[PDB]
Amino acid sequence: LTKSTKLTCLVTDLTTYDSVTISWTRQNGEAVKTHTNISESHPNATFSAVGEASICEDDWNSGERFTCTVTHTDLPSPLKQTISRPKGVALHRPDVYLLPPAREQLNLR
Amino acid sequence: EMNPNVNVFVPPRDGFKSKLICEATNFTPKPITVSWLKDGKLVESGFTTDPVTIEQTYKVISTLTISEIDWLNLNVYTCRVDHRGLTFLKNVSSTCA
Amino acid sequence: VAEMNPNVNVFVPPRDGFSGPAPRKSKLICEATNFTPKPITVSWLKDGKLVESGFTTDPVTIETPQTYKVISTLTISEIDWLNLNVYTCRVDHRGLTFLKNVSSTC
Repeated sequence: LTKSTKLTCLVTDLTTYDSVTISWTRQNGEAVKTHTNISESHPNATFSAVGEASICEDDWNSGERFTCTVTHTDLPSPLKQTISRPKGVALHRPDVYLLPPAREQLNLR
Repeated sequence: EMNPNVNVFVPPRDGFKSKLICEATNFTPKPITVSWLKDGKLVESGFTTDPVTIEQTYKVISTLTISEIDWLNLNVYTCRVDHRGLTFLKNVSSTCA
Repeated sequence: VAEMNPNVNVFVPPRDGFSGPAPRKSKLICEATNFTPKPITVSWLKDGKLVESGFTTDPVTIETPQTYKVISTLTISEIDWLNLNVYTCRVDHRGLTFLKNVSSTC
């Protein structure tokens, strides 16, 4: 719809600190382009960061393995999150059904 | 002819950019070469070597400039010391990890 | 031409920074950079007790405002480090005291 096939990983409930960088690594370990538009802190004392990356349409359909690593000061061990499109799934035509409200609901006006 | 001791210092657990210091002590003769490694890759810039001082024994100290983000990324830093044809490698990482 | 407050940085050994015959020993490095005046007093505190032995302070050397650097080394024991002891580097600068607290706690 928008030609914006980007993928991001969001971090929540972490401490409101600085020096946070989100780098995307593929299955071969090669690096990708960086990102901008860093978010700010929330009134609930929770930090928010988003890592933006640009991939190709054909790469996503090939089921490539993409890993987002979290780099936070509190956690010394960077966790690995794997995001990939599950290949081998069948395609079905969706059926749209509209259910009008029943006569028992149109009583209280 | 005594093998030099290799020691690598790490930033404090509760916070400090920072610097990495590799110290070789009680080595002979005076000439010695000290370098730095980053994830098995040669470092071309960002490191300096102080003049060798006399503590007969000698002392040599090297300083490597690092960033907070790189240190917390669990990157492997190795201090390479060459002395009398022998190479010593010391690997360090985050203690709290 | 200018006066800048000294910066206090403390270096601690890693988990695998202890070697030698038991008990193992290591070193602590407290360095001040881009500080003036050149003279500086470096003292080590261990749980509120002043350390008067086992330390060696290197002479201050030169690293446009003039800059200087000072390196101090204190010998420490592995047993003391494992007891969650806190080491503080005391810096005196024109009557001002700057303290930095480090520990093995995560």
